[PDB]
Amino acid sequence: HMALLRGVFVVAAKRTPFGAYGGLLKDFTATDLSEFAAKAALSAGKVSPETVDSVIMGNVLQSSSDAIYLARHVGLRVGIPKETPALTINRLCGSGFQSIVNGCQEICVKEAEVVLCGGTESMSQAPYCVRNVRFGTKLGSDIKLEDSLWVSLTDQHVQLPMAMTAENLAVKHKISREECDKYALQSQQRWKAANDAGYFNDEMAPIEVKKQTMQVDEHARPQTTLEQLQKLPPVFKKDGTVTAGNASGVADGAGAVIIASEDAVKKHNFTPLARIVGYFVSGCDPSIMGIGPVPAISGALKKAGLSLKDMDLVEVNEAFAPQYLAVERSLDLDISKTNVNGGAIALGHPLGGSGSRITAHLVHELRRRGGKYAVGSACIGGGQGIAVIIQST
Amino acid sequence: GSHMALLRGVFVVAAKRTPFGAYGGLLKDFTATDLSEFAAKAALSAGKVSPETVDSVIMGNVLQSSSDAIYLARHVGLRVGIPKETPALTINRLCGSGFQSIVNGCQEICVKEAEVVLCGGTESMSQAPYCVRNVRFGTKLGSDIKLEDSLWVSLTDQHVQLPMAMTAENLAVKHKISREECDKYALQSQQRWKAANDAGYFNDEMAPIEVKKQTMQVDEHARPQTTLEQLQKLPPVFKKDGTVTAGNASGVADGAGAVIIASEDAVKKHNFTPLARIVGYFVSGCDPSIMGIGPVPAISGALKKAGLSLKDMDLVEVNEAFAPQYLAVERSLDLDISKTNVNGGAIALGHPLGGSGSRITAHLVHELRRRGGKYAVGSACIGGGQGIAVIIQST
Ligand SMILES: CC(C)(COP(=O)(O)OP(=O)(O)OC[C@H]1O[C@@H](n2cnc3c(N)ncnc32)[C@H](O)[C@@H]1OP(=O)(O)O)[C@@H](O)C(=O)NCCC(=O)NCCS
Ligand SMILES: CC(C)(COP(=O)(O)OP(=O)(O)OC[C@H]1O[C@@H](n2cnc3c(N)ncnc32)[C@H](O)[C@@H]1OP(=O)(O)O)[C@@H](O)C(=O)NCCC(=O)NCCS
Repeated sequence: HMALLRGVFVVAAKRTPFGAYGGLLKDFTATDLSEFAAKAALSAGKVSPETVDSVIMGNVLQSSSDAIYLARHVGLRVGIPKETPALTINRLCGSGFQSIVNGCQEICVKEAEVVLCGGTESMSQAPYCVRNVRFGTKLGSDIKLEDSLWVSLTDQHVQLPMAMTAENLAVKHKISREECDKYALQSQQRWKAANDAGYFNDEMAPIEVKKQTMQVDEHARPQTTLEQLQKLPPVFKKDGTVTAGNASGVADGAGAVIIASEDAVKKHNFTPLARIVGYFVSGCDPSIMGIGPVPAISGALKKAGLSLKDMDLVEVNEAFAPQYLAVERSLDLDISKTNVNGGAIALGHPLGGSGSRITAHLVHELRRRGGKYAVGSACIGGGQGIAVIIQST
Repeated sequence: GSHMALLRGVFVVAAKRTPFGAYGGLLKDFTATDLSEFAAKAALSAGKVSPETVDSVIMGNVLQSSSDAIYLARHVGLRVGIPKETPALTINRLCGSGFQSIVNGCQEICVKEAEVVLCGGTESMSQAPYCVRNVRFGTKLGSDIKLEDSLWVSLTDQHVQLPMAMTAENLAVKHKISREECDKYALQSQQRWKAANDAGYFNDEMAPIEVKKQTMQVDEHARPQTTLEQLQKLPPVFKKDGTVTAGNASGVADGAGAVIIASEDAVKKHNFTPLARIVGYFVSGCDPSIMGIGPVPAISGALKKAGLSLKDMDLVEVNEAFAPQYLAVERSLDLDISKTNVNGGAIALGHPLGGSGSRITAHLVHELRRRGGKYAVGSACIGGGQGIAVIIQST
């Protein structure tokens, strides 16, 4: 058991609607999206920007001309003082959780009292890259306009597409194509029900788009049927389980979670929505990277002195239906408490943004349900997992 | 109060850095991942640190410059034999990144989430791609689509619309630093690099790399035949009558470093040989328009936390992003020039964005020990308006 050195409280948690690839948010940079979530979080928590001592943003694939400045530009844009530092981190799909981890660490070593911890991705803006042309070409060479997004979805250390790591898990854990499609349908249904009941209202940071207000996830396909899913072809493997219907969507979006020490909550009269009770990051076999949430969630629980049975809500990012199902079977997760309002298959997976959304959703949904504990997690390309546990306040 | 010690003792048990390659030079075919791997392997070997003891891998890298870049820290960890269970994080605090990975490592150690951390920094600027934007979803007849130079556009801070060099010209104006004073500093960096290199002062830190076969173990960008008269003839690159030229700005370069840090408990458990102890560090924001001043609040804050003063520093390093930028820092803190950037810096050997902080730390670790000194502080300005500083103590 290892408790955080200091109490750390979530005092605001907001996330943008998620846009489809080439959809309604395609002309916003990852920096813009992060800005929108951060502004909404500051406003929802009534957190003065002046109070923020550190800015940390998760972002995976640099996708704008100003990308290397992301965290700093977000901080300055939302009125946080110029003296406040700003860090951009990349733990791939875990990035939106990892910014919160880094924030907790800075608070716990007394280097910060209030941290803006976001995650963002614009996958629509991922550039094509022309490599190896600065210093001359050779007649007859095959120069590519390389799709930075598509090539980033293969782990070159094991030469596997992400989807093929998920197929590896389907084989290993005896998960059928049909089971994957049924899970995919359930994510669409659960997203639809949640959306229509208002369960995304508190977390949602609406964005004005070219003028209309976007406040609904664009990728979701609430008219999906099992029959439709059954007809889709496997995309990556003959007779494979992974289709365009049961993989997470490519998407654009961001979130922002503001965390504060107990001292800061008292000093500034913040309203805590949750407490961060623990977290854990683990490496795992890159060839089955999708299993990361298993050691991540187990380790986090162990450090917190809790068990799975104590979790009222579990979130496992829906990178691929078979990937999620392998995690579910390995931990014996209770499906009535896991991804209760849908996930990335329905609303997409903006790489750096998903951890922030999942955390924001857990914070508000845990409170709505009157529950005590929740844990959010994601697998990470390259072979890692991350998990963050919250407790209601 | 202002004083603050690290929660746990954190020791440097290895510190290595690659030779730095020129833009389009000897290391141009190595990815930032490859370069980091070479530094990390060398550090593991020099510290006799078994890869199995490493609990976390943290790498600074600024501009993604290879098709595998988003995986960089993880690939480095796996390539050097660190267990698959060990996590891996890539961070970007721009030019401060190579210091920042060490800061993150210190934090993880101090909250007992790690005992031994591989903290590196790397950049391949030679590999920065051209980017084609806005063509996924159709084009419009008559639009002006660019093969955008990702490196060049990244050297302008779009929040204030200033090239990095122009923020340095802002400092030259503000602090009354002349073109001639800048060129004299630049000459001194070349001279100091040359003397250090020839005396063997980079030997302990150096992680040689086999290139196309020869062993590269000397910084490629350095121009030891530089004279003041040569520098005087160069034109200002960014501003009419400006101070900044190609001769007194840091070079574009490729290179990496690796610093392995360990808790006191790990040093004792594994019988590591500490080279230094991390005493303190600090990161501050500052005005983006004069981002080059970042080392001033960063160094001041770190010293304040550590209960030390500038007079206690046997060595000071301020990354030489631009001569006028460095000189504005020197004048603001009244640095002792006989103890500051003593063996040259980025004007001579170049500035691989993510790699410089790792090299500076590594150099301080070995040079402090060589001098028999007690304390050193390394620092860098950070595009966007930040600064970072790390203070070490000899063991
Ligand atoms: C699988 C993948 C390649 C598909 O991308 P895509 O082809 O642009 O996806 P689309 O939305 O265009 O769907 C393609 C087809 O499936 C159909 N389809 C998808 N979902 C459907 C649904 N729920 N119901 C009915 N049809 C559906 C689409 O309508 C389309 O058919 P059509 O062109 O005949 O109309 C992409 O989503 C992917 O790789 N996602 C995972 C990203 C990832 O790896 N992230 C990191 C995780 S670690
Ligand atoms: C200044 C800068 C644009 C110059 O790029 P560059 O012109 O390709 O650099 P070079 O090495 O080719 O030097 C250009 C010219 O100056 C000359 N030069 C440079 N240093 C010289 C020296 N020490 N003595 C004599 N000539 C020198 C070169 O010989 C060359 O002349 P040439 O055209 O006759 O061959 C580039 O180095 C830069 O932008 N550096 C800073 C990058 C940065 O901002 N990093 C982040 C810091 S915050």
